[PDB]
Amino acid sequence: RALSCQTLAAGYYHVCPDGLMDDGRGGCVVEKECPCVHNNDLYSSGAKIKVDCNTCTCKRGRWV
Amino acid sequence: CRLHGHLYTPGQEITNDCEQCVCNAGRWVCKDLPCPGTCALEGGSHITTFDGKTYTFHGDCYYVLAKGDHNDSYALLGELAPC
Repeated sequence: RALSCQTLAAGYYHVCPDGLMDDGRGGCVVEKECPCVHNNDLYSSGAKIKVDCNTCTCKRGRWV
Repeated sequence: CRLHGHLYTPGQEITNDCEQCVCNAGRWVCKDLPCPGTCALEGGSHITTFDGKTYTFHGDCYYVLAKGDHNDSYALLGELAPC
């Protein structure tokens, strides 16, 4: 069991201890402060980006 | 009506790939029919989704090819690695 903020929805079918997980940025991070990735760009939590009419927000590793 | 040649009378029906159509007064009226979808993985790396969208990846890992969404339905993976 080793999550990495990129296999969250994968399933973990087949280092950071229990709890903290890798974020792809460096040391291990909690699930709440997990960052987001978009177009090979790493954005921290609470980041704001627009898509052609709208606005988004990196909340908990996902985009709102 | 016409459909790639044959002059169809106003009322003759036909079965298309996933729909069946009837010649109305100059225009066809089509009703959808069930038909499945296909996802293909050809060659070393050639992925065709269920909606076409052909593309090439050339990955090295296990990947989630297709998994049921509810909680458990199924999970199809694959090993695309350098050969």
